[PDB]
Amino acid sequence: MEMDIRFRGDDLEAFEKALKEMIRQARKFAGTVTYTLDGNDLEIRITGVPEQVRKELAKEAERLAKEFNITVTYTIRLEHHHHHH
Repeated sequence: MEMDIRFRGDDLEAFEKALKEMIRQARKFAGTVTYTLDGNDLEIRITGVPEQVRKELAKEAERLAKEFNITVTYTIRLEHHHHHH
């Protein structure tokens, strides 16, 4: 299960601190943190996260967007499979 956390803000420091806090905790988990900064939007794709930690990371993303008053949009990449029955 992957997670795309897109931070969108006004000043660069908002991206810097928010991203660095994500990396800060993410190092404790076996998940690869990737990100792309396109114009004014930082798309952070964390590859390999468990649903229990998904809550903690997603909620701190909210927390970051609150203290920085910036925009945050996170797409949860669900593990899927075209079932038979």
